[PDB]
Amino acid sequence: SMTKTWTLKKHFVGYPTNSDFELKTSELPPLKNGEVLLEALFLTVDPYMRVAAKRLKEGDTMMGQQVAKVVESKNVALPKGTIVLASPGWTTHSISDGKDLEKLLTEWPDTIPLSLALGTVGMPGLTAYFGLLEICGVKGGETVMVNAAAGAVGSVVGQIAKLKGCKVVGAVGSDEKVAYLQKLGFDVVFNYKTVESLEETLKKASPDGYDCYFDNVGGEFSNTVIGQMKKFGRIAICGAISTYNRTGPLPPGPPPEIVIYQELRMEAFVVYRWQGDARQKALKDLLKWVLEGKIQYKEYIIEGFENMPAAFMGMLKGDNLGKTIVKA
Amino acid sequence: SMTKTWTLKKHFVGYPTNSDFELKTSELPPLKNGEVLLEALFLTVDPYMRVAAKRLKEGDTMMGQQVAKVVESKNVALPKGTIVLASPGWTTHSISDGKDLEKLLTEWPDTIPLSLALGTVGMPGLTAYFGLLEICGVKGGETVMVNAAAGAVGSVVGQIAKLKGCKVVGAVGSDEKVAYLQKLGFDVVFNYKTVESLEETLKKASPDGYDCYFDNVGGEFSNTVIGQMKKFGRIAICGAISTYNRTGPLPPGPPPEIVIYQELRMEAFVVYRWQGDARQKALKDLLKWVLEGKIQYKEYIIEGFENMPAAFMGMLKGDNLGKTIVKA
Ligand SMILES: [Cl-]
Ligand SMILES: [Cl-]
Ligand SMILES: [Cl-]
Ligand SMILES: [Cl-]
Ligand SMILES: [Cl-]
Ligand SMILES: [Cl-]
Ligand SMILES: [Cl-]
Ligand SMILES: [Cl-]
Ligand SMILES: [Cl-]
Ligand SMILES: [Cl-]
Repeated sequence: SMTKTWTLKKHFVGYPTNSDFELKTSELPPLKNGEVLLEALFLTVDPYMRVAAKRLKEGDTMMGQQVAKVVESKNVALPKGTIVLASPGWTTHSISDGKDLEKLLTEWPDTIPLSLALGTVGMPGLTAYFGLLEICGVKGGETVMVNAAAGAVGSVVGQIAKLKGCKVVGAVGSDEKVAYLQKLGFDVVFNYKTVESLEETLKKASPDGYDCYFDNVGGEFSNTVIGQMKKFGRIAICGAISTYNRTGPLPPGPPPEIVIYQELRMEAFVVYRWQGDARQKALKDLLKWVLEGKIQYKEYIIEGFENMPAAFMGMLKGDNLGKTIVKA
Repeated sequence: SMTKTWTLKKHFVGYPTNSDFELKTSELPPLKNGEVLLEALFLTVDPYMRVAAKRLKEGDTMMGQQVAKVVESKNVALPKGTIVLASPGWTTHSISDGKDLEKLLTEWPDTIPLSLALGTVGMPGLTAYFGLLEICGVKGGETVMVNAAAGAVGSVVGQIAKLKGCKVVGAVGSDEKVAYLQKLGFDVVFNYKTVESLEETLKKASPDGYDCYFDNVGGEFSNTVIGQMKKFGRIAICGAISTYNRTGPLPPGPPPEIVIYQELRMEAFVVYRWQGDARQKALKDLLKWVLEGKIQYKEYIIEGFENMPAAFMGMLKGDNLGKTIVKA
């Protein structure tokens, strides 16, 4: 029994590079009672991994989630054939004792792709859902600003806000991505890389200002948004992608007189806070809404486990339209 | 009747200097029916005036609150001799229609100075009260970080926090202020100017982190504190005084990966949000606590209305121990 695994050969300095990763082949032990051998079917790459990777030692396996098939079982809860979510990292095969795994929703249809369990009806959809519904606390009627809005979190956020009856303003890094989010029914979408002035564009997009800001990117982009927040505006801090790969100091912060005069609430959050019933209800909603056509999905599938570092690097550069997913 | 008024001659570049202010003498109109003539007894200077003054046109009067006596009345609610809070700016005499004024508390004793109405039992005490009890929402048993902690706002925050059963860690700018706050019963107090490393002082002062941070200073000081916040820690953003007089770009914002990881809540506030009964219950709670000795106060009184800019500059530059009042 053999496995292939991507390790961190070297801590990243700015953007990752091929030389910071190393593929190692390895013999997997035999199964003890209560254990299963899992075969990776679909592996995800996500922005957080740029950040989570600083917590690793050189030689450690890259963290990450997958959809795996149980190929060998000594666990009666999980027979051969069973499909599960698992986070053994960037690895083709892994041994699990059962207790770190998740079967899919019972009601899960054959008419949707299994890899949605890693996207829209998985962790990024849950991030959108809870960030928007619990942290921004949108009610309906509100004007929501969402950035990295063609990203896996962003695009779900906007689609949930539309079906709660909000105006949604979305910012995007490419013109393919602009067209895509207009198909999905966002009120105003623009390419931030091409606009002459973010300030003027955001002003023309909601002259009123923004009730809510779902922030994925941070930096000077967020400083500009903060200057057009309505009084008692709410900000959900989900990520700061524009900062993860920097080589210098952080940009200036939110201009503090504006934050104070406007009495803003900013609250940061991580998806994993919500477990139990709250989480299962959220998943079931994301499933409902997908099947009703209220949330549309798109995937960028890269064939082959050899191509994972490239998938990650591509996603980080903004090269891909859809959730990046490696088939394997 | 004449008045003297301090105007903004020139917009401040970094700190103010004397030449940015101009004293003018002006004749006042006779009173119409329902109006009163106010003579200033005590005027305040406050950090926010540095920020607010950026919104003035040159020639404009400096903004600010005072304790004033009604010396001429055509208003039956406000007979000669009545003491009021008023905000005509930095002027010795002004005219009111009476509807923008505030009489002192009914139960206001002779055994305290009138000028506490501009400080501890006034705007800065209210700032502390609501920032701490509503925004930080301290319940008791929590460790509170307060900066500019021997200032008008910070010293009250610390004393209310003590009396609600919190550990209080205060940062201060002089060793006289360190001494003073230790007499007031703060748990840890230090001089942020003398300490070798802020990071390490905060780490020894609360090994377990900070539940709440009442933030008056902002900038790099705050970035260091954020690195020490407990998970789900609460920041009340009240001011950012370290930035008001700063001549360059703003310093690096708070490090987003830590904010997100710790799921921090930051909320900005202005005192004038709380009005009506809530505001009155707070003024009565503050005055009660003063009489009981649970809140001590220190004033730095400066004689003469012509000394008001120097007073302001001395306040901004950390010159003084106690609330800066001009008699006036
Ligand atoms: Cl078993
Ligand atoms: Cl099988
Ligand atoms: Cl995007
Ligand atoms: Cl963007
Ligand atoms: Cl993605
Ligand atoms: Cl009258
Ligand atoms: Cl009189
Ligand atoms: Cl300080
Ligand atoms: Cl101080
Ligand atoms: Cl003061």
